[PDB]
Amino acid sequence: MEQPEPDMITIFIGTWNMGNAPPPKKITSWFLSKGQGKTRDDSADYIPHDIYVIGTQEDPLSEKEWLEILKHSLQEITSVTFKTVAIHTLWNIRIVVLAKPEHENRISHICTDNVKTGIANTLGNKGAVGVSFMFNGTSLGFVNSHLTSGSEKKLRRNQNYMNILRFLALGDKKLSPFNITHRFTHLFWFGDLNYRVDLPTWEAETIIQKIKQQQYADLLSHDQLLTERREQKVFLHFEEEEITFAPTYRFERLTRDKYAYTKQKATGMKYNLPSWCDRVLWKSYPLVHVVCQSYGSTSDIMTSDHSPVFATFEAGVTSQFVSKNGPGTVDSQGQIEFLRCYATLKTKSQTKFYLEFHSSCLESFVKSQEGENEEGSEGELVVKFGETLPKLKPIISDPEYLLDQHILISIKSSDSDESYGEGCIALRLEATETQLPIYTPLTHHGELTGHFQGEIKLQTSQ
Ligand SMILES: *Sc1ccc(N)c(F)c1
Repeated sequence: MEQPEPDMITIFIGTWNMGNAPPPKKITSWFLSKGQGKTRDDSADYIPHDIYVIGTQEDPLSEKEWLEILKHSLQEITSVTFKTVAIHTLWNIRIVVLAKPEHENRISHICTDNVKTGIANTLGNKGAVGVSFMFNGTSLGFVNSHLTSGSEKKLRRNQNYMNILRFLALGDKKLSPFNITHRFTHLFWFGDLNYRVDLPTWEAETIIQKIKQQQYADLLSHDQLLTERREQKVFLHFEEEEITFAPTYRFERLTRDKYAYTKQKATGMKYNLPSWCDRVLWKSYPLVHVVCQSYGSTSDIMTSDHSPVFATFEAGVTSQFVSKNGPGTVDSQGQIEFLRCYATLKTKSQTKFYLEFHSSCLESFVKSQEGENEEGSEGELVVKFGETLPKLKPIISDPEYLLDQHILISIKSSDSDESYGEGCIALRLEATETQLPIYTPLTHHGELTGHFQGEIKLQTSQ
């Protein structure tokens, strides 16, 4: 009488800077996506999410104490006893992943890690924790980061982002060229990112007036995370739902009636103008279903100087496919061919380059021959592969499997075997046995380094 495997799940993401205070008795509004912003319909209140991922910062509780509160809250909402998938804490930065008990045998390859940011006097409270796992055929990654504070420190925050994405060790270690921004079908990155509304401090009361009027446009046009993303300084290739809730920081505790912005000894004589510190972003592989269903803040949880933030997603997932052939052999019907491909790179290097193709649909990664370097009119390096690239032999040829897969590409120096660029191509093509255009930007350490384009031709068993 077996349950069919799901094609979609829903995922709850929560981020809350607890302000080193215990929570109040009831926090159910957080997990129900109730309060301000894009909120969840009351008719869904009893419907559990498949996975709940809870990020806290300045968390004063033990793991045991917080788990008890989280599992009690979900049991009260859903009448389901959730299973702990993972919990990881760095200082007062914590991530908890809970899942429905029906998913226990669908979840495997659980990994946890942390990154400590800063050096000397800036090393010791900021950084990130993360969790990854497989859910049937789908890889999922989660990062909770507490970045550097202070309106004046946006460039430090961006540097913290770069260190966390470089050094966090999650997902499949065989993906050696790839950082966390390429290792997962779906990556969620959330936390107290600490980006501020960059307006003069003498405009504090004007900001507060705008918030009372629910007029956020002239505030969001100064939000440092939106502006730094627009200028491609941080979070390149990530998505964020539109913000329609009031700034989540800095509140007087025990009410939400008051923003506490003025400089005090306790703030290091810094102003804390109302800001959207607390954020949820995501990055999914191309042409994978991911829809944000809610993004908002609670109104009734007042123990911290921050309000909790919620986001929920519908995320596509795939099954653990088994054929008569693969896993454990190739499906000789299937092939992936690349035509007229070239990489464009921002490097001043003149080493030869080769490609690596990595995918779960291959027995192991495939190394190309070196490309042919030409110079581009506007200075650039163009690496031509023509029709020279290997024919890739997937383990399964069934189009129901193969059109859902993705090929990661790294372009590496022949001289150093270091990756100069990483990207991803979807096999969710408009046609099979047809030459079709393909494209990915290339990044290294999460920054743009070039592009890969050409044509693909996919053979399936149909
Ligand atoms: S689970 C896991 C273990 C080790 C590394 N490097 C990972 F990325 C993940």
